[PDB]
Amino acid sequence: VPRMVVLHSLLGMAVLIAIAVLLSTDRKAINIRTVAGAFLIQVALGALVLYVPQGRDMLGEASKTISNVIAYGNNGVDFLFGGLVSEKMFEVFGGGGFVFALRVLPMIVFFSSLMAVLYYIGVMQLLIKVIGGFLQKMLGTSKAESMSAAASIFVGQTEAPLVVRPYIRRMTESELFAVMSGGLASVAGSVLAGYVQMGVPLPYLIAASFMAAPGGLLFAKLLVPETERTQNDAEVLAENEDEKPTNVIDAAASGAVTGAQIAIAVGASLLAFVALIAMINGIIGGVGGWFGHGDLTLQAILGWLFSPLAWVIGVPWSEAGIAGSLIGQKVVINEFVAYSEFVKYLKPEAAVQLSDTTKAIISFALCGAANLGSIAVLVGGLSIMAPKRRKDVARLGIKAVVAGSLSNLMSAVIAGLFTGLS
Amino acid sequence: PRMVVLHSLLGMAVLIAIAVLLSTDRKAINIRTVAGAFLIQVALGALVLYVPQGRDMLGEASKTISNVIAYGNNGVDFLFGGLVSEKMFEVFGGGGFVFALRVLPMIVFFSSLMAVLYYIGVMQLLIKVIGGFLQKMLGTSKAESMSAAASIFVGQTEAPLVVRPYIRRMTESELFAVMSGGLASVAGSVLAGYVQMGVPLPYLIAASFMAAPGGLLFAKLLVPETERTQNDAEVLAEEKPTNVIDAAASGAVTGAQIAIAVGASLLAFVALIAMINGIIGGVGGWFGHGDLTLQAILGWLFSPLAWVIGVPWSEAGIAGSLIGQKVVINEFVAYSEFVKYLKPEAAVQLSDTTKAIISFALCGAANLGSIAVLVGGLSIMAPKRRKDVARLGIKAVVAGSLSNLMSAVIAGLFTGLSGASV
Amino acid sequence: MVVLHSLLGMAVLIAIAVLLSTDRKAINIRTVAGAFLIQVALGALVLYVPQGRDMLGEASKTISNVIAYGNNGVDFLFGGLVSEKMFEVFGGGGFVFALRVLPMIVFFSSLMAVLYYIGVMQLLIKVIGGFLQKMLGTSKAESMSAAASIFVGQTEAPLVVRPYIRRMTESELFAVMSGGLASVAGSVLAGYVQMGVPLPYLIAASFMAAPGGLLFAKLLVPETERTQEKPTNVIDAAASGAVTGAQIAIAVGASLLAFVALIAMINGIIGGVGGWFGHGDLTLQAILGWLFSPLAWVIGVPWSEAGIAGSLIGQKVVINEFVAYSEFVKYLKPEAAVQLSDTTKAIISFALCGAANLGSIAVLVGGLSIMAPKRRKDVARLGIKAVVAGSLSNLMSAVIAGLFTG
Repeated sequence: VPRMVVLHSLLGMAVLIAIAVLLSTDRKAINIRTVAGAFLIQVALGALVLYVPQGRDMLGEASKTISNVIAYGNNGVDFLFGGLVSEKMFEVFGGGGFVFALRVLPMIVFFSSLMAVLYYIGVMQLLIKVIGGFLQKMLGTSKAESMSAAASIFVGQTEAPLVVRPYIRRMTESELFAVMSGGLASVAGSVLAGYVQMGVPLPYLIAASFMAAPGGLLFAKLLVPETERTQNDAEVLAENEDEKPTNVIDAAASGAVTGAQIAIAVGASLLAFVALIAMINGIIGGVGGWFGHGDLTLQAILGWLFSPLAWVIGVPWSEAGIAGSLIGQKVVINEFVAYSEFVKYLKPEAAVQLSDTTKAIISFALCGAANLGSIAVLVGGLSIMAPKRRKDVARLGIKAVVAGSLSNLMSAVIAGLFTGLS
Repeated sequence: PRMVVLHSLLGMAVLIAIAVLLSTDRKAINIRTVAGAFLIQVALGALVLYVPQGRDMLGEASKTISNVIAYGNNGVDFLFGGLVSEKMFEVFGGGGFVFALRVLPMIVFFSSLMAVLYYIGVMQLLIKVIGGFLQKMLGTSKAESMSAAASIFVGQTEAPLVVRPYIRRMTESELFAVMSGGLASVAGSVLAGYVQMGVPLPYLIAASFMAAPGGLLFAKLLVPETERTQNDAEVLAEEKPTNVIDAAASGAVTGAQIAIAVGASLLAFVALIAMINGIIGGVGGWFGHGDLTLQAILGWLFSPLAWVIGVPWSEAGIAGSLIGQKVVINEFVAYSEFVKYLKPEAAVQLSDTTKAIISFALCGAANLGSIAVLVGGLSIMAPKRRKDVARLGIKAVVAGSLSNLMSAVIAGLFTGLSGASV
Repeated sequence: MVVLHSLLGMAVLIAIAVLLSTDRKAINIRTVAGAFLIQVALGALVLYVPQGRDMLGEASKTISNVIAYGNNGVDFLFGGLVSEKMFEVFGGGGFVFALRVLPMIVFFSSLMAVLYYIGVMQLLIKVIGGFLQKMLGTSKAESMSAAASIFVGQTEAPLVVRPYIRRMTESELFAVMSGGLASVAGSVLAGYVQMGVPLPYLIAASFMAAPGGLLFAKLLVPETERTQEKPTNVIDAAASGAVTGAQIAIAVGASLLAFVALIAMINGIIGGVGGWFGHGDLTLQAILGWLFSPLAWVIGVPWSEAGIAGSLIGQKVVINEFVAYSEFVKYLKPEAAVQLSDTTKAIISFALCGAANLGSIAVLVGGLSIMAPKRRKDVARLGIKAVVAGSLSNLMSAVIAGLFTG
């Protein structure tokens, strides 16, 4: 079994990289040290947090630490919404007692105000500089895209990294794509906690975030390798007067209001997406009713379509029909809807129970902002810092989603590998 | 009977006469447009109220929309969960119907749905057909013609898109027609919100298509066309929708700030009216009438206007309140106190011909608080016309109100013959 | 001879502010004097004089009845989720902050968008805030805002003088807010009455929050160096006011949910470091409350019951007065058997009154941020100062409490 698992996984890793090479603008310019490093660093962390006992003790400890934060986050939620989030909801409404708009969306606000404190203190600047510095010293990427890849971990496509603000205007084609892919390879800390309250495995989300930094650079440099010259740090003297908050109280409140609009936007989009798909299911169910079928849903159609891809990652074909739908929904719609239907299988009451090695894969394969919807979020926000580069960002929109998705898929193979071995 | 049939001609002549008396100029009112708009508005009336075929294709349309509305609830059930379940009625009884979670979330869904239909090109297709149909009958400019067809299933002062490149330089009559057509017609998004409240759906559908010729009926009757129509879009035209997924998300967030705004307007007005009645009820204590409320005042005040449009004087005392509350305060408060009479256990019960007239009259976003709604949303494009829009603000509210009253007269005429509603 | 225990206690609190001050040389002697006069004045009028307890008490009821019309709309918006069944299904849980308090902000923003339009509020700043301008050097409003805060909550007080907050001076800003954080709405006061706290006690601090709110505000700065799209229709004004009020709530609540959790997080820090050693259960509610125990004596219960009366005040400052009064009423019960004098229960009744905790800062920041966007920075810097100045006022009332129940 293990000799076949490491073979089924290595083959899975081979296919994913092969796709990037085929879609590469210049396969000859592919710096091996940078792409072999990005692939090695990514798979190295998998052996760190999912295999070796020393790291799993740390990953578990890290989960317990962050779980406290969330437990502290609810102390403000219990104050606000009162008993609408109590255990009395599961006695009265039972399963319906779990209000998604009150258990998940408010957590988006708190974490946004939490990191805003960490950014003001300088905690993030400490972690970004280290992780960012480590990448360029092991790969060969510029200072900008390296710091961006480290900043993309804690913050997805939501907030601008700002650590590359004086760089973005004049980055190379490959450098610009690395930033875009990084934001689509990872998720924000705010939406990360949102998945946790839904039922998504916390230790898996922690590993998935840090895997998105080298994985986000892997398929970024594969699709578009570096050809031009990286901008010098002494010649890029063009820093405009940046406005900053006053104290930690101002920062803590600024992050809350900023995360408030996010929570409202998420809940509004989800109210539409869940409803719109249900409407299409009525149309497909109607059209499918003429010949065949006519129970046919968009859930099932995306299943057979992404079934081959799901099998490549490590999910058995028998269960690829389910994993295919979830990965599909993530890319063509969003990761929130995909996660909403993934937690349905995690329930012990659920009829269809999957294997632990499969649930691990899907958890990593879904963790990512790589969808058709996050394109405009990038282009819309990235154009502010670079108004004369908006044409380049818009073109690499779909290309970055692929690089962002493949990053999640690559991290998912690593999951199915080491969790299949241990 | 014959008396009732005759009475409809009275109400029609009155509403037209008022517009002529308040017209900017009687001279060379274009007869072929005024009589043309009135002919179409009463043609569509008999086409969906008198002929079986119209009512057989309207009922099917009612089920079509209601299913889409039902589809929207699937997203609502996902968002709020058991707070909108049936257990609410087994617990909170009649209070189980949470207006903030039953009606307001529907506004979001339709705003996103139309944003999708506007992204596909379906909406622009129907506008060109209807607008093109108008410009042949009344021969008004292509700019305001499409702006009239757009104002039908579009609200929240998203006029622009047909008019956006034409607003910069148009006559005072074209600008007024847009304002009239905007207030005469309800928002295509909030129309579904009324359905969840208990408002008769088929009446809302008909009133929407009557508010387009009726919106132009009192538009070219108040201030006629006297300058030449310059129809050629300016070069200034420079883009948010990237994908259909983004278009859906962008529309949902757009609709989200609408529900909050509308929801706040209801918590405001209803509370203030009660406070006003707290004063008037106290002031009336000296005069020997502590039961005198703001509702009863507007009822006896607009009672003649109700009697003119086709409502029996016996029930006009109630209809006067609802029609008045729409114009004076807003259409939402009026409908909230209208569905109370639709209850089968109500002590008093209005006639079938009364329910129709009220529903058509109340079906309009033409209120005194909707002036700045137009002004603020129309000035952003052309700030040079801001003083022009606000000048004809109240005059447009009259045109918007007269249009809904006209559709109410046509209602009572063809709903006086059969056409009963549950 | 009780007077010296209070004459010492009123000087010590006034000392605290003279220590924590910006410009001592700027301090207007007349205004700081005039306020403490009214504070000690209004008290004896509702504590001793049984006539003022009825007047000022019915004023709070009548004005709260004006606002009570706001609830006619909350019940239309959320139906039964704010009915009585909530206390029958969730009980204590059932009352909900986000549906019973935050929506009331929309009413105020809509009501005082009409009043300014109809000049009714333009007059009350002229009369009431101009009467107390020739009484003392004010903003011609700021006193008016303090007066308003008496009958309204902390989330419904800055909305009163919001068109003035734009070009408001550094003083009047801290004046309005620190006097705004000290205020408690009246409905909360009624719940406290139901719990055990004497309505005659509560009514005193209700009117002591305005002069006390000015007493310590003007102690930091006066208005240093001598200085101090519109609605089309009234329907439009109400509407425009309503919607602006909504985003106030969204931003206020977003900050509250954040900070209450952040405070809660802070403890989970303090706890681990404490969990490392013997001490740590060591909630910040007590760490400050232990710093308050010395101060507790300076007012009140000389020994052998102060240390417990101080960690009650520490709770008010960190979390809220609801929890502070939740345990205080456990002392008022007959069976408590750690008996406190009628005057020792008078002190903790006033000290714990007011609702100017740490988490309350977030409300200030949010509400301004909608009302005066370029001012949120000038409020976060003077936020923790506002808890200090406010809570010093609540104590100033408790020294007048014991001094006039003895």
